[PDB]
Amino acid sequence: KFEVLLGVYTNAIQYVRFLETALAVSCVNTEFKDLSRMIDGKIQFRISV
Amino acid sequence: KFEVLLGVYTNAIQYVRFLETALAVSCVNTEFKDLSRMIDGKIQFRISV
Repeated sequence: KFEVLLGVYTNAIQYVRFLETALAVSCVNTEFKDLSRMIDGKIQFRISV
Repeated sequence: KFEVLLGVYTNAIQYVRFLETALAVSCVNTEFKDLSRMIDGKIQFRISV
């Protein structure tokens, strides 16, 4: 008996981008090429009550 | 190395007027009234059923 194979198939490793999904409504994005030189990001509010 | 200031924000105070809200439906206003010109003005109502 000759053992005939019928094809070597593979899983399609799909690209999944974070901006591609709709989870990126729950944040806004910003490309930062040197994030690791930041040690401490500080934001500030002022509430005139 | 740096600490980053990611901006700073404040609120805008709502300039609500008594005429801007609908409570002025309940009360008729005046052009003016400079007080202490009357202590008791004694506006008197002469109705007749």
